[PDB]
This record gives sequence, C-alpha cells and structure tokens, in this order.
Amino acid sequence: MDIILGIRVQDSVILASSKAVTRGISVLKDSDDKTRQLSPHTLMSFAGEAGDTVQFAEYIQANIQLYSIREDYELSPQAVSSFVRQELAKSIRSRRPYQVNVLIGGYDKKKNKPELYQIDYLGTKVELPYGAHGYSGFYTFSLLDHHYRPDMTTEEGLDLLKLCVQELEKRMPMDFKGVIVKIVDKDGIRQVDDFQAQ
Amino acid sequence: SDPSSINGGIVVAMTGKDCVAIACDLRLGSQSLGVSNKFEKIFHYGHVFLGITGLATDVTTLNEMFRYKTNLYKLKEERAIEPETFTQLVSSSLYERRFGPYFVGPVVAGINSKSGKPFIAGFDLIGCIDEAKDFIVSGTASDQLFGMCESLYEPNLEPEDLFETISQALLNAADRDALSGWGAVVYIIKKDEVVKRYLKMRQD
Amino acid sequence: GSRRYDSRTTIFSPEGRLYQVEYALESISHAGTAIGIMASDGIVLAAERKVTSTLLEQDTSTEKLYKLNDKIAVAVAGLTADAEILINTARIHAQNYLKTYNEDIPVEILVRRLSDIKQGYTQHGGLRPFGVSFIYAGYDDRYGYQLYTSNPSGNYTGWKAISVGANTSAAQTLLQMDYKDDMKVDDAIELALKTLSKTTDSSALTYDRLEFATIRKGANDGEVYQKIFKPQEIKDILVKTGIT
Amino acid sequence: MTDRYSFSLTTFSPSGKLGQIDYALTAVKQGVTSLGIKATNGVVIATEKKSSSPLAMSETLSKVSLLTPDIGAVYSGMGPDYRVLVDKSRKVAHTSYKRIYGEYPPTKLLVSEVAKIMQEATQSGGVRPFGVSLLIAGHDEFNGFSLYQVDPSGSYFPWKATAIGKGSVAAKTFLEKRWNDELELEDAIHIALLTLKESVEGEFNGDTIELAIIGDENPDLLGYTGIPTDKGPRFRKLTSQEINDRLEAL
Amino acid sequence: FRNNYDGDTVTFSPTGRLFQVEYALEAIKQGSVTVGLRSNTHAVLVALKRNADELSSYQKKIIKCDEHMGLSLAGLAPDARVLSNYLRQQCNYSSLVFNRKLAVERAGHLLCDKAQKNTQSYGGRPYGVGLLIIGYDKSGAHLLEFQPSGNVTELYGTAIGARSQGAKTYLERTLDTFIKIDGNPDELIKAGVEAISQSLRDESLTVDNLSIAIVGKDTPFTIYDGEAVAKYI
Amino acid sequence: TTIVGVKFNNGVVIAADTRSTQGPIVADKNCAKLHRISPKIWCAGAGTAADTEAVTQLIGSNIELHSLYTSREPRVVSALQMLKQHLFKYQGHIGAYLIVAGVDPTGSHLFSIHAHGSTDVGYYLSLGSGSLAAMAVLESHWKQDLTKEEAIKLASDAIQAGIWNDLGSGSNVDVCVMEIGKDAEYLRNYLTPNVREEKQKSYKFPRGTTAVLKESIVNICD
Amino acid sequence: GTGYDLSNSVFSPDGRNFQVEYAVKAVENGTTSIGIKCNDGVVFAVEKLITSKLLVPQKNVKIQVVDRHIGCVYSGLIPDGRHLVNRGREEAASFKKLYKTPIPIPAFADRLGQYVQAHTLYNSVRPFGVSTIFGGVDKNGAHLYMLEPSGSYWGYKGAATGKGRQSAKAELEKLVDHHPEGLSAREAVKQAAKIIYLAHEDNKEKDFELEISWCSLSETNGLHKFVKGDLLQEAIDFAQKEIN
Amino acid sequence: TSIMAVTFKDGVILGADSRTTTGAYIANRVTDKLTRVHDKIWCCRSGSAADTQAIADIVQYHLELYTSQYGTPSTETAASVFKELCYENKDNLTAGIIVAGYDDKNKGEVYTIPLGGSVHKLPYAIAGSGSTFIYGYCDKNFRENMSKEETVDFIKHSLSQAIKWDGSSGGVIRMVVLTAAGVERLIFYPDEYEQL
Amino acid sequence: AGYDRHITIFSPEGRLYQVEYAFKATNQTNINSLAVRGKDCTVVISQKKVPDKLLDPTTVSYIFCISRTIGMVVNGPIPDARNAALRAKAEAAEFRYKYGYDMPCDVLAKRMANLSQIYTQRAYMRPLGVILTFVSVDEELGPSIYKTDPAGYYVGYKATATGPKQQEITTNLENHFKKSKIDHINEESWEKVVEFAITHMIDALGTEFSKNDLEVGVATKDKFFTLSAENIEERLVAIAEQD
Amino acid sequence: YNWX
Ligand SMILES: [Mg+2]
Ligand SMILES: [Mg+2]
Ligand SMILES: [Mg+2]
Ligand SMILES: [Mg+2]
Ligand SMILES: [Mg+2]
Ligand SMILES: [Mg+2]
Ligand SMILES: [Mg+2]
Repeated sequence: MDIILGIRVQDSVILASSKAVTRGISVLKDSDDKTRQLSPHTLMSFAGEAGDTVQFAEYIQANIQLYSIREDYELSPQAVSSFVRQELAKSIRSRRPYQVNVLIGGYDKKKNKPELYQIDYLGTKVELPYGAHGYSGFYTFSLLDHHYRPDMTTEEGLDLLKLCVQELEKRMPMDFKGVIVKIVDKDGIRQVDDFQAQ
Repeated sequence: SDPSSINGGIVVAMTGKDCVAIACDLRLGSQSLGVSNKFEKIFHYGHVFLGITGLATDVTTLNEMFRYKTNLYKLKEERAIEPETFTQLVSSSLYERRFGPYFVGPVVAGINSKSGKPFIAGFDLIGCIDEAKDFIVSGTASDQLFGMCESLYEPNLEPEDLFETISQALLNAADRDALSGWGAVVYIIKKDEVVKRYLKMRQD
Repeated sequence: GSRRYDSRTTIFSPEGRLYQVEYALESISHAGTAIGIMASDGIVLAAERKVTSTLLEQDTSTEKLYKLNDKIAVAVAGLTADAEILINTARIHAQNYLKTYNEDIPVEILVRRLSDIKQGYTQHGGLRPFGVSFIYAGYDDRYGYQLYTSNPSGNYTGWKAISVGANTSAAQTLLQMDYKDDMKVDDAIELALKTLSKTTDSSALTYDRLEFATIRKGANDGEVYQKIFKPQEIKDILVKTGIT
Repeated sequence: MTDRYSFSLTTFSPSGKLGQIDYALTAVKQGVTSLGIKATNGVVIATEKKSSSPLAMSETLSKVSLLTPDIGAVYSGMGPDYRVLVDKSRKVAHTSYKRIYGEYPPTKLLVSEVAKIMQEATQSGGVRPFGVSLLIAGHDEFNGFSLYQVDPSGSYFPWKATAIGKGSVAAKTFLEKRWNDELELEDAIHIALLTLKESVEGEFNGDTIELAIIGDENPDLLGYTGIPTDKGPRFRKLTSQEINDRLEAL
Repeated sequence: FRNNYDGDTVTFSPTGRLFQVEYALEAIKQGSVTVGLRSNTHAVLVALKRNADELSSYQKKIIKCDEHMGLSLAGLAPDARVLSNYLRQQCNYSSLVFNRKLAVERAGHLLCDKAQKNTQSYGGRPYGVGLLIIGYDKSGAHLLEFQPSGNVTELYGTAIGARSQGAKTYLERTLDTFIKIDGNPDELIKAGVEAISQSLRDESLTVDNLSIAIVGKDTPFTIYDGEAVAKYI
Repeated sequence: TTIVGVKFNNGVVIAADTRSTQGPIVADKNCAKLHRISPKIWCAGAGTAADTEAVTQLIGSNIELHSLYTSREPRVVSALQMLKQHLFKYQGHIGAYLIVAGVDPTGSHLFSIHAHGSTDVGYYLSLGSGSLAAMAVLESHWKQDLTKEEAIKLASDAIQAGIWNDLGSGSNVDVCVMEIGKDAEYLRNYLTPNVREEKQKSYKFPRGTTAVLKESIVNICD
Repeated sequence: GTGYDLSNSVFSPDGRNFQVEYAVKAVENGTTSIGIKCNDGVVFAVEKLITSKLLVPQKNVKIQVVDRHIGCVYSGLIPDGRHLVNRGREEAASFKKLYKTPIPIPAFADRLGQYVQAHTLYNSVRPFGVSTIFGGVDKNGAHLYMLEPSGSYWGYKGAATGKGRQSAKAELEKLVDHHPEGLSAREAVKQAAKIIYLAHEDNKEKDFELEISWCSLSETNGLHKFVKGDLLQEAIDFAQKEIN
Repeated sequence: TSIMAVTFKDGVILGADSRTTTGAYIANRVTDKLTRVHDKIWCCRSGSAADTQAIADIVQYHLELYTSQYGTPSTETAASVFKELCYENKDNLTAGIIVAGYDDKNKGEVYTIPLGGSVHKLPYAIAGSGSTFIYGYCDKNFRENMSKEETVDFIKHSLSQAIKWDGSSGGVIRMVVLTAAGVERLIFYPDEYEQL
Repeated sequence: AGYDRHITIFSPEGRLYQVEYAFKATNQTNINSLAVRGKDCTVVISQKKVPDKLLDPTTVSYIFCISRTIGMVVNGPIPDARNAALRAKAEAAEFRYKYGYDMPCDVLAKRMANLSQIYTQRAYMRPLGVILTFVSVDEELGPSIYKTDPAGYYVGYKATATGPKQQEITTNLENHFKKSKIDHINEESWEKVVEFAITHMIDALGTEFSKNDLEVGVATKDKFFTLSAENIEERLVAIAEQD
Repeated sequence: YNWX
C-alpha cells in the first residue's frame, strides 16, 4: 500500500503522502498528489484500491463544496469527517465497498484549534495527534510516541516528519518516490515545495 | 477475519446495593497494531448506560443509532427512556438485521427512576437478551472477565467497594488479553449521581 | 372518466395566484392567534386556543406548541392534525442531521426543509396543501436566536417579531408599535400578552385559553434551556403584567 | 382498471372550510350518542345499542372495543368506519410499539397514531374522511389515567369528560354541572348512567346499554399466573347483570 | 347531448354508439383514397397520394410488412406506422420462432384485437387510420379491410378514403371479371387503377401521384413508386 | 438445551432447563426458555436463543390480534400453522426447535416443530442437546392416563435427565401447566438443584487498592 | 340532478347502472345468433350480414372455439367478442395446466362472468358491447349458457340474441313445448338453420350467409367442430322449405 | 420411510411405516405418513418431512377451493396439483409422493410423483428408502383385482420386509382404506408383523 | 361539487347516496328470503322465480355453498352476487390454510363487511348491490346467522329476512318469538325446521308455493347443503295437514 | 450467538 501520515501541532496540521503510483511491475508516476481540498480549511488525504481511491475523494469534495455553497458557510472538521465516516460506513455492507482509507485534517476557525481525523475503509474514525494508515504506522508511531509534544511549532513538526520519512526510506521494502507535504492553518492551505531535502 | 476480533475491547458491568457499575478499556487497534488509546466504549442516553464491544465502526454506528432513537422517544413520550425498556429497544434493533448483524456485544446498565432497582443486561450479536442479576461481560476477554467476576463477586456491595471489584476484574482480565487494555474507565452509578474514574494500567 | 371529479389543486388563477394556497391562508386566519417575539437574550412563543370549553384538559395538553429539538420549537396555526404530520417529519430530519454531522441542526436548515416539503404539495402531486402556518423559534452557533415563519405556499421569511392566524394585521401593527431593537425577555412576555389581549375575539384573556413557551441561555449554565410553561406558570405570569 | 383517483377529494372551499371534514362531522352528529368520564382511580366510556331491529342480537355488536389491555374506545357516527379503525388501531399498537419496546403504547401516543390514520384520509388521494368521532380511554405507568376525543379532521383533545353524537351539547351541559376532581370510580359510573338516560329514547337497561371502564388491574382476567411484572389488564366491559345492579340505585 | 357523450371512448351513448370511434372513422373519410382487389393468384394495392401543395412529396401510403404481406394506409399517418410496425413484429416472430409465414387471416385477428384494446380504455384514443392489407400465403391470395372500430373484413376487393363509395361500386360490378385474372400480373394492376379513377374529381392521376404494390405466387411483395408506374395511365 | 412436553388426562405440561451458552461458555445461568404465545398457549424453545424468542413473540403478537379480530380464544393448531409456515418460509435458517402446547375450546394439544418447518404430534416429546437423555426417561416411565401430579414429576425427572447428563443443559427447571378448565400456571424455577456452595473466602479488596488518575462527575438531566 | 349515466360504475337513484344498459342497446343494433341444447351436445348458429357482394363466401368466420370442447358466438360489437374469447382461452389454459382435465362448462362460464362483471365496477372501462352464447360437453352432460353485459349468465334450454332476439325466443319456446324428451343433435342442427332464417326477416333488407357449429358426445366425440360440406347444405335447404 | 399404495377391486389401500429420522436417531416413531388432501384422496409422504408437509398443506387448500367452486375433484387432478408443485419447484424440494384416491366412476387409481416431478399412474407404487428392498417381492406377489383381505396382507408383508431391512423404517404399519362405503384406519404393531 | 351524488363522498347532509342507491338495487330481482335457527341446525329459504321458460332451472340460484360448513344466500343482481361468492370462498380457503381451522361464519362476515366498507371509502370502487346472509353451525357458538350490506354493516340475527317484503316477514316472525320467549325453534330434526320456515313465509306473504318456486339450504355439525327439487316436495306435502 |  502507499504512505499516508498526519501530525497535528499547536497551530496546524501537517499531511505527508507518498508521490508514487505503481502498477504490478512498473512505477507509473513519481509526482502524485493523493489529496483534495474539501473546503478552504479542510484537507483530506487517501490511500487504497486503484480507482476507488480518487473516485471516492472527488465525491466527498463535491458533496462538501455543495454544502459550503448552499449555506455560505464552512463545516467544521468534526463535521466533515463525520460525514465522511457515514459515507464509508454506509458502503461496507454495499455491493462493492469503497476500499479507501483517508486522513482528514483541518483548522477549526471557530474553536481556533487544529484537528486531525483518521478513518479506515470500514468507517472507523478516531481523533489523534498523529496517525497513519497501512503499514507506515508500523515504523513511524514509535518515533512519534517518542519525539512528539503538543506545543510543537510547525517547524518542529516538519523536522519530525523528516525524521519519519528518513526511517521509512531506510527500512521499507517499496520505494515510494518521496512525499508531498501540506500544511493546514488559519490562512488556509499551502504546499511545502521543499522536502526533497531541508 | 473474526470481525469481533479486529479492533479489540472489553466491557463489564456489575450490580450493587442501590447502584450499578459498568466499565471498559480504551484500546482501539488493527490486529496487532495499537492505534488509539482513547476509544471510550461506554455511552449514555439520559440515565441509561450502554457499553459496546466489537467492531469499532459498528460500535460507533449503533451508538449514533441509539441517540437518534432515544431522542425521538423522549419527544414522543415526554419522559426519559428507562433501562428495562431501552434494553428491549436494543434487542429489537439488532434482530432487525438478523441475517447481516452488527458485530457487537452491547451491555446495558442503569436504574429505574420510578422503581429504583438496579439493572444490567447483555446481548449476543443478534438480540438474545442475557438477563442476570449479578454481572455482565463482553469483548475479546470475555472468558477472562467471566473468570474474574464469578470469583470476586459478592451480593449487595456498596459503591466504594464495588468500584474496586469491577476495576480489578477488568484490569486483570485485560492483562491476559493481547487485544485489550491500553487504559480503562469505570462508571459508578447512583439514583441521583454518577462518577467517572480512569484507571492506571500497563500500556503494553 | 375520472378527470370529471378532479379539483385540479395545483393550477394557476388567471391572475397568477395559487387558488388552494390562497384559500388555505383563509382557513388559517380563522385559527387561534400565535405569536413569536425575538429578544437580545431569548425568544417567546405564545398562543390562543380555538374551540374550547370548561371541561377540556389543559394539564396534559399541547395543541399549538411543540418541541422539535432540545433547541427548536414551533407554534402552530391551522389544522392541528396537519401540523403533526409535518412536525414528525421535521423531528426526524433533525436527528438525521445529527447522526450525519454530530452537530445539532441550524435552524434555517430545518425550516428550509419543511418549507420545501410544503412547496412540494404546491407544484406537483395533485393533493391539498397543508392548512398550516408555522412560526419557528430556535438557537444555534451561526446566527444565534432566530425566528421564522412558513405558510402553505412554502415561503419562509425571518422576523424579529411576527404572528400568524387570526388578526394578523391587527397584531402586527401593535407589534410594529411597542417593539424595540434592544428589548429583554421578561419584557417580551408582557408585549405578547398585551397584543393577544387586544386581538382576542373572545371575552377576556384567561389562562385556560393560552399556551406559552420560552427559550433562554441562562448565564448560569451552558446548554440552552427550552421551557414549555406549565398551566399554573401561565396564570402567575398573567397577574404581574396587569391583566388579572 | 386500477385506482386512478390519485388526487384529493378534500380541497379547500374559498371560505377556508374543508368541505368533507365539516360534512363528516355532520354525519357524526346524526349518529347515536356516546360519552366518557374520567375519575381519580379509573375512567369510563359508554353508548347506546341502537338495535336497528328487535330481531338482531345486541351482544354481537360490540360498540365498545379493547385496543390494548389498558385502553378501550368507542364512537358515534358510522359504525363500519369505526370497526376498520379499531383493527388498524390494534395492529399499529403492535407494529409500532410492543414489537419494538415489548410493552404496550401509552394513550397519547396510540391516540396520536390513530389521529395520523384519520388525517391521512383527510388528504391522501382517492378517499373521503372517516365518518366517526372517537373517545379513547386508557392508562400508563407514567401518565396515569387519560381520555381523548378524535375527530375526522384528525384533531384530538384530552377531556376531563365530554360526549358526542346526537345530544352532545345537551349532555356536555349536564356534565359541566355534575363533574369535579375528587371522584371515586363508582360515582362516575352513576353520572354516566344519568347522562345517558336523558338521550335514550326507549327501553333503558343493561341489554340496551354498553359500558366499559379502565381501572384496577384484573388478574382474574389475565389467563395465567407466574409473571409478576404483568399484573393483569385494566380494561373491563360490564356484563348485562353488572349494569342493572347499579341502575336500581338511582 | 354529444358533449355529454363524446368525451371519451369509454362512454357509451344512450343509443349505444361509440362516438370517439365514430369520430375516428371520419378521419379515414377525409384521408386520401386507395384500393385493393385480388384474383386467385395475385393481389394489388393502388393508392393515391395527397400533397399539401404543388411543392411537396406525396406522402407514402404503402408499407411492406414482410416479403409476403403488406398494406395501404388511409388517414392519420403516424397511426399507420405504429400499426404496421406491430405487424412487422408479429410477422418476424412467426418466421423466427416457427419458421412459418404468417397467415393474413391471423394478421387481421391481431390488428383487430390491437385496435380494440384502444376503444375500451380510459385515456386511450382509437387509431385514426383505415388499412387495406394484402398477402400471398399457404391458402392463397388475400385482402383485408381494417377499420379502427376493430372490424376487419376479408374481401375480394375494396377501397377507402374520400369518395371511396365510387370505386366500391365499380368493383362491386367488375368482380366476375377480375376474379379470373390468374397468371397475368400487369392486367390486375391496370384493373386496380380503373377502379381508382372512379373516385377522382380534383385532377387526373400522375407519375408523382401514384404508388403501387404487388404480391403473389412467384412475386415478392414490392413497392413500385413513381418512375416505374408510367406504363399504367 | 433440554425441552420436554407431556400430555396428561385433561391438559398438558412442558418444561425446560435454564442454561444459555455461547459455545462452551454459559451465557445466562437462568434464562427463560418458555414463551407465552397467548394466555393458554405456551411454547418451549431450543436452538438459537434469539430466534426462539423472536418467532415466539412475532407469532404471539399476530395471534393476539387474530383473537381480538375474532372475539374467540386462540387455537393451538393456529399457532402451529403460523409457526410452521413462517419457519418453512426461511429454509431452516431460523434455528428454532420448538414444542408448542396449550388449551383451547377444542381440547388439549401437544406438538413439536423443527426449524425446517415439519411438525409432529404425540403424548410426550423432547428436543435439544439433552433430547436423548430425557427421551430415555420418557420412554422408561410414561404410561397413558397420567394425572397432573404424575405428569409433572415425569417431565421434571426428564429435564433432570438432561441437566445431569448433558453439558449443553443445566441449572434450573422451568415448568408450565395448562389444564382444560383452569387458568394456566407458569412455574419458573420449579426446581433449583444447582446452587453454588458458599465461597471459601471473600475478596472484598481494601479500598484504595486501585490506582486512579482522573475523576469527575457526569451531567444527566437537561 | 342528473349525469347518472356518464360514468360506468355509477348507480342511478333507482339502483340501475345506466352505462351497462346503453351497452345492451349496442347489442340490439346487432346481428343475431343463438344456441340450442340437445340430448348430448349443443349447437350454435349466427347470421352474417353480407354488407356487399365483395365479402368472400364462407371466409369471415365469426363463431369461435375455446380449448377443444367449447364454442362461442356473440352478438353486437364484434371485436369485444374477440377480446372476451381471448380471455376465455387464457383462462381455460390456466385451468388445464393446473388440473389436467379440460375445463368444465359451468366453470368456464363463471370465469367469463367474473371477468365481464368486473367491467361494470370501475369508471375507467366500459362494459362489453356483446352478449355471448357458449357451451360444450363435459364429464357430466352438455351445458349451454348466455352472458349479458351486466355479467349475468344462466343456463339455457335454448338462447337467442341480436335484432332477431324475439322471433327466435318465440320459435324456441315452441320447440321446448313440443320435445321434452330432448333432441338429437342431427335434428337440432337443422332446426338451428330454421330459427336463423326466420329471424332474418327482422332485417330482411340485406342478404346473409349462414354459419353453424356443434359439439356432440356421439356426432363429434365431444370436440367442437364446425359444419361443412354435405351436412351443411342439408340444413340450408331444410330451411327454404318451411318458410312458405 | 417405506410406503406403497395398492389398487384393488373395492378401491385402494395406502400403507406406510411410522419412522422419521434425523440421521440415525429416531425423532418420531409414531409418525402418520398418510395424509388427507380430500375426503377420498390421500397421499403417502417420503422425503424431507418439512418439504412434504408443506406440499401437502398447499394441496389441501388448492383442492378445498377447487371443491367449493366445482364440486368433488378427480384424482388425476389431485395428482396434477402435486406434480405442479414438485416439478415447478424442483431445485428446492426432496419429496417423493404417492397419491391414491377413490372415485365412483374410476374406482381406484394410483399416481406416483418421484423426485424429478414426473407423474406416473400405475396399478401400485412403492417409495421411500425402504422400497429398494421389495421391488422383488412386490412384482412377484402382486395380482390385479385382489380382495381387501388379500391386499391388506400383501401390503402387510411387503412392508414388514422393508422394515426388516431398512433402518430408516420401522415403528408400526399404518394403512388407510378408500372405498364407496367409506374410509378405514388400519394399524399393525411390531409383535405381529415381525414374525411372518 | 354537484357530483357528490356520483361517487362515495359525503353529501352536505352527511350521507353517501351511492351507498343508499345500491340498497335499492338489492331489490331489482323482486325476491324475498329468510333464515332461522334450530336446536342443532340453521335454515334459509329464498323464492325461486324463473320467468323465461327457456332457462335450465337447475342453474338458477342465489344460494351458494362457501365451505363445507358455510352457506350464503344473496339478495341482489346476479353478477354482483357471484362476485361476492368467489371472494367468500377464496377468503374461506386462505383462512383455513393460514390459520388451521375452518372459517367461522361470524368471521367470514366481518371480513366481507370490511371489504365492503372499503368500497364505501375509496372512490374507485362502487359498492356491490347485495345483502349477504351467512349461515352455518359454528363449532363454538352454535347455529348462526350473520348479515352484511353495502353500507358495510354486519350483525348477527336471532333470525331475519330480506327483499321487498322484508317488513311483512320480519313483523310476522317478531310476533312468533314474542309469543314463545326463546332464541330459536325447538325441534330436533332439521326436517321440521325447514317446515316451520315455509309455513311462516306463507302465513305472511299470503301466497301458496310449489316445488319449482322455493330454494332452500341447511346447516349441521360439519356440513351444509341445498335441497333437491324433490327433497322439498316431501316438505310441502307434510304441511298440508296442519293447515 | 448463544444456544437457550
Ligand atoms: Mg467472546
Ligand atoms: Mg491485554
Ligand atoms: Mg448439563
Ligand atoms: Mg332479458
Ligand atoms: Mg427396521
Ligand atoms: Mg367507493
Ligand atoms: Mg367511480
């Protein structure tokens, strides 16, 4: 499976995501953005079966952008995620379940606090300081459990992820061609164009 | 592959002297992987408590389901739902899906506001109501829990005492179960008041 | 054939109005008067009962005020039976929202839904509309206290104070008169009463003829408290204001 | 073939009057009288057995029905419409409550469910409202004793007492005078009997009257013993003999 | 009276008529004309085509239903398409499923029953076109007359549409003559036109006006249009 | 599970154990296996605990209505047809093995229903993992024209057969009697031969034994 | 008011159904047809109006069979008869399939009945514009029936319907009065050609074609067959004899 | 299960054993496998109990309704119903049924519908697991037009053998007699049939 | 509005004319009939009038056998009668299949009534112009007689009659019972009871009867049946000795 | 499930 990580600091949420799309025997693309902006202060990353993955994320995007319009307002993350959980939990007993895991992170302009949610293909949701999906967590959690602290500055977080990715690059069978990182804060969403080395 | 065994979890409730108690552990994992240590499994609707072990997505869903159903009940009847009753609600709500069940094991605890006799009950994944006047258990550490309880239990225990009991039962039975533990919470209940204490336990 | 007996309920009058909607508001104007007034710290709903008697039972009654949520309530003017149907679906949609977003429903959203069901019956279906007018009163985090109104046509609009049923223009003028932007709850109450007392088609305003409710966010708490006034609680409030 | 009457038969007249509803209320007026009275520890309902002939057998025509062991109902209007209303009412009592909560529905609710049934007939395509008004009486652990009236419009109200059909106004008046809030069941049966006397044209006895009450639990009518939580039904229809014994105390 | 009994085909008059059906038959009467007639070996269809102006095509009035059966339409063109389609289908089904060429007499039985369902149901509306059908089968040559009422009659020859009654008499006379035209195709066709001309009035028939179809023993039903009919005036 | 039914001179009786189990583990040490269908028609069930209660209530209900609609007491042959066609509808997936008996204006009746929807009738019957043990007893001591008191012992003995010689059954004995002219009696815990001996010690832990971290109160009322 | 005759299922204030009656009229304005029950079978016959000399002789058959032992003839709106026969056929098949034995006449009848009666129950359909005479042979005897648009049907020693209805029933009663013993099918076939010829006078303005059919336990083994060749001319002639 | 139906002068006789097993355990030793679908048309049931009971109940209905509407039903018909149910629902049924009845015009008739859903009319028929063992005896001892007494014997013997050998059979022998004079219930205990 | 007399809706007076008009249709035939209860039986009689001499008399009946135990008599046009018959039978089978025992007469009635009520409330269905009298000998209640009408009313009678001359007969009978004090004839054999019946019909309708004029039906423990022409004669004969 |  692909790599998906998330970490919530004091004033923001950071998401990292492998940049590769492999198929059977070849690596098809070294620059994939496994993420969609749900609403100007909410970002969702995903990992999973081939098509289901994008298909699913784009659907949630629509269904959210639509609400934002109908109401001239932006749903809180605790809400956007809950919606997402219901959509997933709805399909598990469907004819063909969406096989997607998502990490959702946003900034609650109202509570003026950042939030990160992890939900798996079954609709298992849980709020966390940091999280990951698939095998990734297996190498990273220890690191986080160790070097994480709630009052972390954003800069302190990017270093922590770097430390993480480094381990993964060191001990993980498959080459994921690096990651793409994004930060979610009061000012919205921005992509860190410098992570190939920092 | 055993839906009931992916996420992990245990809950137990016991009756006392004009009081009941219910507790659970805080783990949420994926097979061997511990994931969250803040997955409370005890929910309450008014003065009726329900804990649910099993597959996490179902645990959640059901909870949401019972909120909805208990809220409408209150508007329609203008009084808060009672345990004896709620239980029947849970039971009927599970059997409705007899051939494609929610992989869980609810347990209910609370007290009749009118009558005052403490109440607890449990169920299998499809509705069979397990009525017992002493204790109920559920989760990956069921065997264990049964063991702990059946031994340590004694009728008419006072709030300060029953606490210990339930806590040990949980704590100890958890430690013998790989998939459960990582934290624990216990609710002591009384006609007018209810207390919530978290326990200190191994984190392995 | 069957067309013969079809009262074509959703057609347009040569003048561009919807016969049945128009004819419905009339039905409504004959119903007891209900009123809602928005304060800087609460909202009041009050209403007069139609077709009464010395033997009715007020204690266990609820014919014009209903709870839709722990945060939303409505006052009804029109056929009660119709009202209930819409209310039940209304109650359901609230919970469907909660289950879906783990947050209580914004008043406007609920209202728009109800209205849209109404408009439905207005454009297709071939059925009679709901002889009902609603005034909704509720709270939430986006807009705070809000008061709305929906009528058989489906339109809904927002008000700082409004009334429905019998003697609208009458009461509305009274309101446009004594109401002021920075009012307070305890004061609102008085006004509502005064109005009804000046709009009543019957003798004098007695408790048995009323239904009364308020929504407050008491500074000594956090959760918004809805309180349907128990009978004796109505009589009590009546003396103070000076109706005796 | 097939029901093509998918439009309403109850539209609004320009005066804002619902034709078929008012008309239905009229049919009720023309129907035999029936009434009910609430007491502190019980309630009562009654009517007249308008034997449309002295050749029919009165008992086979229960105008008073049991809906759940703690609730009963009666009407004034068109008997048939009442009957099918009872079925539906007894059924929905299960499908929407006992089959989900394992205990019978409280009165307000059941009544409410019935109202819903009648109202739908006041709007659904292809039907005419029901030509009946009903008074339902019952009890439940949390609300105590209650009495309600349900009109064809669908509206329903709780009454300390009331009556309907033919002499309603007359009777209602008789009641407003004799009722109060400190009555034991026996006393109310009295009143009911008098109030009924006034509307009754001819022979007036236990073979021409039908009464029923809602009171103390009746183990002797349960049918089995063992379960203690269920102490027995509170609804009892009075036998012909149980009636006369009281009349003679006029 | 009438606007109280001619509203729908599901309302009988008090005399027992069926106004809608009856109104339907009238569309036929305002439709152009066409004629059919059969010998013991061939069957012909001659149909006069109507134009709206001297600047249009002359609406085709003949439809091939199968290699062995076909018809002429009189009145509402849409309804003809609809009803010929059904026949094409019920014709296909026989060949496919039973490797059997459908019997004209049955073709009628079907059209009849089809039209009927449309004269006993609310909302419906009778078909508004008359039809003449011809075909060569196992029991020989044939010709049928279809009236929207649901009546289908097998005749030796006939015609329908405006002024029809004219030719109808010509044939009524010429019967003994043509019922013996076996083996000679061209003759039968000439005979068809003669009859057609005894119901003319407006102008004389032309190469753009006419349309003819023929079937029989060693001749697959075929649509001769314009250019080809010159040799028949 | 062990359920039995025995017919006697002017009525019928049924009985059952009270052990409910999830595999080899006792789930309920005294669960009720006797179900009331109507006042005088009771049924006993073994198989999937939940299905026995469900198909029993469902029909109980459908029956209760049917009576009101007919102003007549219910008949067993009815509950029986109702139960059987339902079960047969579901190809055997409703694990309900039942013994249904009771009294009605036509007489006394005793029957059995297997989850695939086949029915049987006789003077004594049993079902469950304890079926064999009891049936043995039943084949050893039955005789026609049993009294009320003789029947009970019989049926009581038979369950005891099951209890002692079948791991799948245990605890107490539930009995219900139904006689032609009297009200029916539900005897829950007719026999209690499996009480726990007093425990040897008491584990009342001295207070404070447990390590707590955080402690708070909860808000119930609105 | 009136209007009691514009919609099928409506009851006049005198309990009649007008639309059904008008239907009867459409029948009366139609050709005649009859049936005669005999000692071991039934015979049916009907008039065919030779609208003109272009109709092909012996080709536009009108009588029909159902299954292999039932004959049907009806007067009025031809097509409607066809439709009715169709259902009859489907209904007969459904009987044989599930019970093996070719359907008994009384059964078949009632079957045609309930269908027709059904067309006098809803205003979205019109009653059938034909009366039908049908019957055949079964396990226990011969059976002859007649069904009117109202869906009423009974068993007949003989029956007639159409414009010549009254002449026939006249000649029919004669037969009944004269041969209580019953009649041999051969005799009956002849007599049938009579009753039609005679009854043709009621419409003596146009020429006609005759058509007959029978079902006899001894002349046709029980199956229903038409009359052709030798046997037919025999009766055509026995007719032109007794007229003068 | 061991069942057979035999046609004779006076009418017909159905007989069967009384054992229903679930594997090798005897669930019911007194089972009545001779079921009535009409006053004078009965059937013998072999195969799944449930499948059979159900099929039978559905035929009693179809016939009761037939009656009301068209009088007393023929046997050929009673069979047709069965055939229809069995043939039409073959994938979900395991029931082999023998229908026997008595008419005033047709005397006695026997039809047998085997697992496939075919219907066969014949002088006699046997079925049930226990029947494998008597195709011999039966084809050998059966004579057309026997007497009641003679037939009860033939049946009594044939089946006693079947019971002897097949463990899926036993209990008691049941017979039912269908004739003008009525319907008779015959029963035979072990102590009699075993030593013959 | 002014169409309120065409469909089953309310007239401003609270009446459903359509129901009322049907009640008049029930008399279109001009046939009376009645029924009475015995000690252990129940009997019904109806006039058999066959005008047209061209009808196979054996097929003219307004009496139907519903179930082995239930018998029904009909006053109304024939087509609407047979309809009701079929459904009665169908409902009778279903009841047995689904519930196990034979459908009680009082029950069959209620079901039929409920069906009628439906036509009273749904504008697509017209009521049927028929009054139905159901009879049998319930294994529980005894000989029974229940009736239903287009209004959807159903009730059980100690005895009853129907047709144009309803009242004549009802009054006649009303007297007999006021005279004897009991709810049923007091004769053991069903044969005398059939007698009593025909007697009273004459004693009120003042007309004499022959065999081809009456139609009769009886009910007994576990069976019901109609009498053959001849069976009746044995009755008509036996009466010409009291009068 | 439970047995039961
Ligand atoms: Mg477990
Ligand atoms: Mg552990
Ligand atoms: Mg054991
Ligand atoms: Mg006539
Ligand atoms: Mg053996
Ligand atoms: Mg109607
Ligand atoms: Mg209509």
